Amino acid sequence: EVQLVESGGGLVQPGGSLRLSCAASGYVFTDYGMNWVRQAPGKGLEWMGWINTYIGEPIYADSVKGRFTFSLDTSKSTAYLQMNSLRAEDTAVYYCARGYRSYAMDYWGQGTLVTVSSASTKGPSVFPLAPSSKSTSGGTAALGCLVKDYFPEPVTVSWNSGALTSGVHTFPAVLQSSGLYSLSSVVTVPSSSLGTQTYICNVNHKPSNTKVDKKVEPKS
Amino acid sequence: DIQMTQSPSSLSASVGDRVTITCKASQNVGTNVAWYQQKPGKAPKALIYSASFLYSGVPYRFSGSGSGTDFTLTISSLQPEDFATYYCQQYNIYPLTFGQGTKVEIKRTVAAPSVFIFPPSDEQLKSGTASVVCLLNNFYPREAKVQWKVDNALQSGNSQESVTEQDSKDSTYSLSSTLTLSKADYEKHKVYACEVTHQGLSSPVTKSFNRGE
Repeated sequence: EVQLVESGGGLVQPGGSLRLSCAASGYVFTDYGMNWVRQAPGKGLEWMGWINTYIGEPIYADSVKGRFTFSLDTSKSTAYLQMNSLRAEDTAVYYCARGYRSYAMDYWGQGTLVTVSSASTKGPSVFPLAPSSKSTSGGTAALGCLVKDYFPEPVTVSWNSGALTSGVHTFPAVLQSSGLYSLSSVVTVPSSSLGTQTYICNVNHKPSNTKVDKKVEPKS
Repeated sequence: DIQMTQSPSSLSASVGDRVTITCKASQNVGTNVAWYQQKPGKAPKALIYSASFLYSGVPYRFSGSGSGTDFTLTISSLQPEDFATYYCQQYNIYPLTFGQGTKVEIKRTVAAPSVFIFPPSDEQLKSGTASVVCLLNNFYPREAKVQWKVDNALQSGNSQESVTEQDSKDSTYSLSSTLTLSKADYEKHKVYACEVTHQGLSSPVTKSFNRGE
């Protein structure tokens, strides 16, 4: 199947540059061009330009012409977006999207978040949200992980290395007055499983290279 | 540039409803219009090209119509998984431009939240801070009020809320409210209480604990 995988995003200082990569598979890379589109948090989609993948000729939206540039490595079936002299306003999710010149975009990459900030990266602390000792016998219990004080977004959270997906809610992060993010991830399970089934939240904060497995159990 | 204007900005409809959203172009764009579906945290998915043709794999309940300046997207029988923001886009001429999107929410029967409260862990307390978490799970509609009291003192300004996006299967929401205090402050008080008000509750539900018990 057609797949577009973006990387190279993350934290960058104001005035700095990043070079995003969009690695394509599952089709002949040079049979379609590539678009770049961005989406600032909570806002709409903004087309930045298109590149001819057969000869490497780029077309830019006037808004980013000169400051952003497109390039290729056909031998790697990869398109790049170098974004320069960045400012806070450039903070956004950046997508590559396959397509012909002046046409619809039929496949999109997963998107990569670029955060333009002078603040330093910070990995999360992970604390248990321990299931209540008053959980209903034969009933349902809630437990979770508090993933606190990290920067920038994003963090990923899974449970039991992905074996546990049913009943999971990983909340949108909230920016604290400290300038750091925090979220909880919770899951509901049978009360009867508490103390028997192991529950581990797997937290990965790539910008700080912080991976934590936190076991959550009833408190004694 | 060509401006694309979508209406309404958001709509709510029940499972099985037929739903139509509109997109107006500021200039003639022929039928050079596409529609995309974007679910929370995901990349847009292409639904429709040349105003009315479905991409392969797209469910038949999606359709599109129009030419010139007036375009529509229709869902013939809304499903819970159709919760998304829908975007139109013209490619009559560069630069490609998008509408601001229409957020489609699923209307369903009222569902009361299940409420849970979590004291701070001893681990966190060692770092000098206490977070107290109140969880409202799987409720509808989204409107809910959470009130924090510490030894009967109303807490204002030291909590933050986060709400999940509507669930793609049961169309409910969940919500966390997190109260933050210093370790010193936490240890000066006994009763920590979260009071929840919601349409599905005949009267407010309070979950509470006494510190150390």
